[PDB]
Amino acid sequence: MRGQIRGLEMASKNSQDGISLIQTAEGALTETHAILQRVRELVVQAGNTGT
Amino acid sequence: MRGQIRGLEMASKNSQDGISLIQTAEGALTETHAILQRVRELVVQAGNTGT
Repeated sequence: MRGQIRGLEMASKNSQDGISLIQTAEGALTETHAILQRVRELVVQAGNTGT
Repeated sequence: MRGQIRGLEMASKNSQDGISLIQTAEGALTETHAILQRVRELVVQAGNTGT
């Protein structure tokens, strides 16, 4: 019992920390995304400016 | 969504600037036109002056 219980608590802890990891990753991807949006803007403008 | 939206705004911007271009062009053509009218006048006069 106490084995499964203690390791369970550590498993939920582990889980919340895994969450935090992927939140960091996805925040980096939020700014990645922001830049790519900006690139798209610059390509639209680029397409008009091509002539 | 935000992709299409931002690029849309830039597309309307692009459009107004294309308008401004063709307005410049057509203003040059307005003065072009003015001169050609003047030439026509000079040809009419030329036709009388031919004799």
